Amino acid sequence: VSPKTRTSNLKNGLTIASESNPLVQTATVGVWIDAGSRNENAYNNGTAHFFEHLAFKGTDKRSQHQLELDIENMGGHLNAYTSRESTVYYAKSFKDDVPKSVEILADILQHSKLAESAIDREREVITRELEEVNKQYEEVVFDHLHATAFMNQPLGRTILGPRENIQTITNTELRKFITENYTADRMVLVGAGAVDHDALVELAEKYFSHLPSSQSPVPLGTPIPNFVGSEVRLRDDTMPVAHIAIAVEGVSWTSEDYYTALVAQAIIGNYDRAVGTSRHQGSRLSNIVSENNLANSFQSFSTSYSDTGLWGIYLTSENTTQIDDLVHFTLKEWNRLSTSVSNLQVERAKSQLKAGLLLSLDGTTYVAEDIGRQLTTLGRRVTPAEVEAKLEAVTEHDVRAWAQKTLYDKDIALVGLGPIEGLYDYNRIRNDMSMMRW
Amino acid sequence: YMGWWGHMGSPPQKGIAGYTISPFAARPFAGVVHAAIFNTFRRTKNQALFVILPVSFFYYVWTQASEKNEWLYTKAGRHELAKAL
Repeated sequence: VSPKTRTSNLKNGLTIASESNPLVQTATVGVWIDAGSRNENAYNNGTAHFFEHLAFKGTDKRSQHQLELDIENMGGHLNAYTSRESTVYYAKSFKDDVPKSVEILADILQHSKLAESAIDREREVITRELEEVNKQYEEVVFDHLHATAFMNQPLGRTILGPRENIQTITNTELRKFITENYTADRMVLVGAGAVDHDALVELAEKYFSHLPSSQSPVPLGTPIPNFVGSEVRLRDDTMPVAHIAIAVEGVSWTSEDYYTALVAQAIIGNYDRAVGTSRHQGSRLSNIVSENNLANSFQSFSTSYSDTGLWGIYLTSENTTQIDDLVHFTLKEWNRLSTSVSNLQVERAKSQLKAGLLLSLDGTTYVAEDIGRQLTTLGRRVTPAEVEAKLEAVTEHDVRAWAQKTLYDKDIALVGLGPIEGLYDYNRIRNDMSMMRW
Repeated sequence: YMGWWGHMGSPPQKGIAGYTISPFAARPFAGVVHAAIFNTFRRTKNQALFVILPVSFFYYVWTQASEKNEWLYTKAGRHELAKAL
């Protein structure tokens, strides 16, 4: 039984949430923001990502060089990432270096220079990032998957944004973005590891007290996405490995089917030929794939957003003449979530998840990420007891009912990259989303 | 000259992105009226001569032959028939 997550508020509406661990000597503190690329329009798409670069380019007090020195002197590091709905800025340090790190974070968020000289310098760095993500095949596949599934909608935009916007982002629009979105009621200061809650709340009162509140304070994790069945093919015969993602519209964070979708995802599970245990996994798809050498790997996912999600699978394969078999058998395993799953598969997957959801949290950064994600998507940290109860309530009837409305005979979003000549047209893939025998 | 799925015999393909949407998401008869009128008119106009010229020529030839044959087997065509045989 893990220590309780303590939670306090400030007057502006900033949440402070902490989980102490007197067994470790380091602490991760940071700011989880309920804002990301989704909050941009088509004209300033890329702003959120751009700001993340400029946040470390110098403040009203410390210059870029001074900033570097300050963090180096603390001894730990700083890290940041921007997604579609969430921005994070955190600092891993020693126990007694926590007040320094909170001070640095408050400074880069509230009092960043955004000087025209630095904007112009980063404009080239970010331009180069456009031509180097091309190598990260999984990211390419998932960015195209969002682009097609949420065609011409805010969730369909990339985080980097288009080349055109990168050349036209001004300090004005940067300042406007962070003034509108980085408000206290959308921010959570999170501490995990060697932190005292009462100390963290004092530091928050010292550094984050002059944060603007938004005009209309909605609860944390408050959002209409219209999924498009569609495909993107990025054929490249020179690549040896095909990368394929297939997804349907999934579930949001607060869906009533949230846990049912996770259990269904665990029944299919993951596979990797490089891991020794993977040939012995219980998953039917895993057995088909390993026995027939159909793939190098597959990973089931159930990605959630505030008002929608994507549920599906990501496959990698060198077997270019049996891509048809791989996709065929994958979708036939999905069909069985509607037609055949019983207490056998469901209880097994629940057993695996009950542990998995706790296992994931194995260091201070993981714990801080968990607190921050849950507070910014649900508005609370869900205790392991509540999670154990919600998982226990998932029955085989629930999985079958969920699959029959979410998977069975539904439109998919499909992305293929690489030697995908063997991937059949949309209709033949989508026809595998039902069984004529049932 | 043809292989099979996965090795069809295409030169290597690279740089082309293809996109499409589900049949359930699309209107199958989108733009049908415009197509039925304007597209068909364009397609027909561009092929019309290749049909009209041979058809009109062979119909003319036939019409002349059939009319002569009819006339040769009347009373008036007696003499011309005698020469023709």
